[PDB]
Amino acid sequence: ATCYCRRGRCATRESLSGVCRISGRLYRLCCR
Amino acid sequence: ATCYCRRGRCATRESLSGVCRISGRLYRLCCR
Repeated sequence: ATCYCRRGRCATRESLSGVCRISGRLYRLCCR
Repeated sequence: ATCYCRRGRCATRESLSGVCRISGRLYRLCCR
């Protein structure tokens, strides 16, 4: 898989698969 | 599965399942 750490909702083909924390801040983990 | 984006190796109890990407950074995607 390749996932993207996003602050906005996941892309249309992505699934929310968890969270990332980067510089203290949570991001959506969006995977395909 | 519970997945984490890691700067180092995946935990012994996790599997390398891909990468996590944001602008400027790459991480291992590590899943259980």
